[PDB]
Amino acid sequence: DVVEGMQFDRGYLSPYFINKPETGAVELESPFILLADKKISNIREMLPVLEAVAKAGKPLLIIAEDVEGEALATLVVNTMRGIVKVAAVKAPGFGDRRKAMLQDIATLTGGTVISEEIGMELEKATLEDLGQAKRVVINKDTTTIIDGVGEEAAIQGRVAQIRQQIEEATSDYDREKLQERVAKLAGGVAVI
Repeated sequence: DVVEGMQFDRGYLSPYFINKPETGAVELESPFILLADKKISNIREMLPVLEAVAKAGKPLLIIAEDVEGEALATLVVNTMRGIVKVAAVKAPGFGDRRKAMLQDIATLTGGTVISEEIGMELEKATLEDLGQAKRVVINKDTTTIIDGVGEEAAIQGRVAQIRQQIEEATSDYDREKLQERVAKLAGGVAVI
C-alpha cells in the first residue's frame, strides 16, 4: 500500500501549537521548514528566520534537537496571541541516525540543515535554507510532511545512497532502519 507522506515519531513540543482543536492537531499549509542540528533556546538567534518567514506569509515548522527555554516560551506565547504561525518538534532518532534523518528531510524538502557541527549559524539562515512542503500535520506523537518540494533527482540520489547502505549492511536491525528511511522518503514525494 502506498506511503502517505513522510511521517516520523515526534509530535508537537507544545499543545499550544494545535490549530485544529477538534482533532488535537497542528495543520500547516505550505509551510517553510527550519532544520537544525542543535537545541534552540535563544529567541534572538531565531529572529532572522522568523522575520523572513513572516514576510513570505507562510507558517513555519521547526525541526531541531530541541526547542526550549526563552525560544520555546516566546513561540508559544506569540502563537497563542496570533502574532506568529509556528510549530516545533524534535528531530527523530539518536546519534548519527538523527543526523542522517535530518538530512533526509532536508533533501525531501529542498532545505539545508543548519549545522553548528560545521560552523553554520542559525542566525545567518535564509529563506533558501528552509525546506518547504505542501503540508505538515502534527499531533501528540508524530509529524507527517506531505509533498516535499525537493528536486526529484536529489531525492532519488539520496534513496540510491541509502540502498547502497542496505546492500552493505550486515545487521538486520540496521537494515530495517535503512529500509524505513527509504519508505519515508518515498512517502514524502510530491506526486500528481
